[PDB]
Amino acid sequence: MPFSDFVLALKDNPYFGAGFGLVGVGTALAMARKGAQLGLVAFRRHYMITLEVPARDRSYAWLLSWLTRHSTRTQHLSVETSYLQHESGRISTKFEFIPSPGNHFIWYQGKWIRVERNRDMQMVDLQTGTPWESVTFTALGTDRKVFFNILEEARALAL
Amino acid sequence: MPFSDFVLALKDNPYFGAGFGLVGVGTALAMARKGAQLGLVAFRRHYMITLEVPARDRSYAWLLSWLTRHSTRTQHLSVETSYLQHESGRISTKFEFIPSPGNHFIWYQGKWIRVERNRDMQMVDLQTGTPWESVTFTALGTDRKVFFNILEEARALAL
Repeated sequence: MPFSDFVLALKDNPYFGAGFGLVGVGTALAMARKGAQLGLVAFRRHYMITLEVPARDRSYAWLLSWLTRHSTRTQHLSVETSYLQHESGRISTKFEFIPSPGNHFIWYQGKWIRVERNRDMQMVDLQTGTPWESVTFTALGTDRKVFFNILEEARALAL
Repeated sequence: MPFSDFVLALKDNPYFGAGFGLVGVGTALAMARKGAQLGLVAFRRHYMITLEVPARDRSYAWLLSWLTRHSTRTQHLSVETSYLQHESGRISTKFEFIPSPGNHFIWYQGKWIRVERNRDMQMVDLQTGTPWESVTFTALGTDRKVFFNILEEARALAL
């Protein structure tokens, strides 16, 4: 009766049935969420192109300058000041404007490219003393030539 | 009656029975989840082959270059720039493209190998100043010769 009676009695308990149904619904929802995450990951892997550039690499500044030139009207941006006090008290200053951290959208060729400048606010880079930053380019398609052309243009502009 | 009456009275309480059944169902689900995790661990231990290469080891760069050569059409990738300003103002630049962090799939011999380049965003390596990175190769089977051949090919390509 600890097992035989309880198993059969709970079969006629509306509260127990409702609880079991709710638990099943929650489990199905969790499985659906996991499947949605897996599907998004697969879609990103098989139908998107990405280029991740860390701040350590020198292409970071070149790409940012190319972005700030190509997209003249960027509502969100940051500022980089070049200050140099030469001997004899000669001060040289110049404001270079750079895309701000966050999400930006540009139009290159006939593709909409999503630019992500993220600044991980967790550690500090030991070789620079600045937080770890990176820039990521995301686009729809399976051709990597767009990023190659963008990098080549940025390098040519920098040089 | 604090114990005798309460024990017998709760035996005829539909709400108490439903609650006990729900608690038992939850406990069974937790045991099932733990057993599933244990089974996955055992399956990984007894039917998979893995090779973990930390960023500190020199085989990391060789394996990444071998990957970027073998899989020419990698939609997801990162960039490594070799910049050297020689004396007399001579600037040498070259873009080396490397697989991006995440999951990648390659086809070597007749096996599908899962490549995992993970960048643990928690600490920073003291000897480099970069976050701790590693590459992991996973495949189905019990033969380690595939990874040995891959490492040998990467070393030969590097040298």
